[PDB]
Amino acid sequence: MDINGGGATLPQALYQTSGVLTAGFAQYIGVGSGNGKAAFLNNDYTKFQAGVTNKNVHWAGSDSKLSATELSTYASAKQPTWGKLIQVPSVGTSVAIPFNKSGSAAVDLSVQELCGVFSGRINTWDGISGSGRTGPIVVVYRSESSGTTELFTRFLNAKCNAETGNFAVTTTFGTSFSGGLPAGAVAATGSQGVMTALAAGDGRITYMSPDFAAPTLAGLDDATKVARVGKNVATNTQGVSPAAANVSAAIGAVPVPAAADRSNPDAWVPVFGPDNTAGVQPYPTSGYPILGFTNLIFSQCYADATQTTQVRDFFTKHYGASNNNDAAITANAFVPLPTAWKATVRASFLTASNALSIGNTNVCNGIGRPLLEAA
Ligand SMILES: O=P([O-])([O-])O
Repeated sequence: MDINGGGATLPQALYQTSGVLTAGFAQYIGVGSGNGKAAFLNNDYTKFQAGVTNKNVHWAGSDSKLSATELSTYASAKQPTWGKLIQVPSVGTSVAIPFNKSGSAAVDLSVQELCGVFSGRINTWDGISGSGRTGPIVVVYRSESSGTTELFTRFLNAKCNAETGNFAVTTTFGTSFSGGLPAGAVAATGSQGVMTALAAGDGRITYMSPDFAAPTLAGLDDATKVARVGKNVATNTQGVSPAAANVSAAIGAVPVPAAADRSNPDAWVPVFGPDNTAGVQPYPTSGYPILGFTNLIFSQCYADATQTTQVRDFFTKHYGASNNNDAAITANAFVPLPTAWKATVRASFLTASNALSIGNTNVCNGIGRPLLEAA
C-alpha cells in the first residue's frame, strides 16, 4: 500500500518523473493547489480523485502558501492528534507568458505592458510595442484556486501601479484585478487545460508553469511563442526569457528561513513582493523578473511506522546532498535549492533530535495521521 499526494499542476510533470518520488509513493495527482491544500488539511481524497473515498491523503504539492486561517484551523483541529504540518519549498520556478499569435518578430513585454495586458488596458497586439502583430488579445486564466495564479498575482501586485485599479494577491485570477477581467477573457482548468485553450483561438495569452509553457525547454527561448519580459525601449534594454537559467541566481540568493521562526510553517516559504518591504524578497533587477517557489506539505507524524519511513526517505532524496532529484528538477524547467537550503531543511525535518523532525520518537509518540480511512 502506498501513500497519496497531489495538488499543484505547475510541478506535476516533475513529481511524475520516474524516480523523483521514492518507494511507497503513489503517482502524483495534479488537481491544482487549492484542491491539494484542501485534500491535505481535511484528509479528503476526493479532492485528488473525484468519487474515490477509500484512501487517505498523505502530502500535497502547492504553489499557494497556507493561509493564516488554514494554519490555525489545522493547528486546532488536527495537530493534537496528527502532529504539526510541515510546509517547505520544493524548487524555484519562473512564471512564463506563452501566447498563440504567429510572427517572426520577438514579443518582448515591458513590465508595464504585461500589467496592461492582464488588466485589459492593452487589448490589441499592436498595443505591444515592436510586436509585428495586430488584432485582439484574449487573456486565458485559471478558473480554479491556483498556485500559479498566486505566484503571478504577487508580481502584478508588486509592479502594476499604473492601472485603473489594483491587482490583489490571490489564487483566483478572475477576481484579482479590482477593475474586473478583460472583456473576452477565457477561463480554463489546470496548467494543461489552459495550454489547450491557448491553442483553441488565435491571439491568446496566459501565465504558466515553465514546464508546460513550451513543449521543449529551448522553446522557452522562442519569443514567437513565449514572451520575453523586461523590455525598456528608452534604455534600449531587451527583456529575457523565463528559462530556469534566468531565474536561478535570484532563487539562489533567497535567505534560508529565520532560525527562531522555524516552528512556524509560514516562515519556510519565501515570497517575492513589493520593494523595500521587510518579510518579502524584492523581485530581481536582473535576469527574468517573474519567479517564486513551489512547495510541499507533509505531516511531521504518521501513526504508521512504514509511512513515516517512506516520507523520511523521500526527504532524504529530495533534500539530499547526493543522489538527489536536482537533474530531474532542471529537466523540468525548475531551479534546485542550494546546498545551504537543503541542509536547513534536513536539519529541521530529518535530523532526529530536532523538535520538528519527521517521525521524532518523542514528539510523534503515539500520534500522527491515521492508517485506515474513516468516513
Ligand atoms: O495548478 P497550480 O500549480 O496550483 O497552478
